[PDB]
Amino acid sequence: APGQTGKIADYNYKLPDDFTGCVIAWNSNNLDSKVGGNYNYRYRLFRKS
Amino acid sequence: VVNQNAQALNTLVKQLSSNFGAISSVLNDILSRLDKVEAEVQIDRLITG
Repeated sequence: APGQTGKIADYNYKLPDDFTGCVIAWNSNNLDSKVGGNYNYRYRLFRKS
Repeated sequence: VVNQNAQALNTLVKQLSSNFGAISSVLNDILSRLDKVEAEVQIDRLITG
């Protein structure tokens, strides 16, 4: 969401403070959860800024 | 005339220490304590006043 912060907003994907658009999401547990953990998906944990 | 000119400028300077409903009259107190989305609400109060 525009103006938000946290390790996704800060280091992975930032919406501009006056975003025009729509955000759409759905639980994908059947497609994307795997029995031992799905390591195909990762996120940036650290940045310089 | 001299006294009216001086009082009008003294009043104009002393309005800089008014909040007009912002959290502070000082822009650094806003910009150092609120995020880029929330600071603008308090800056817009100071601008308007």
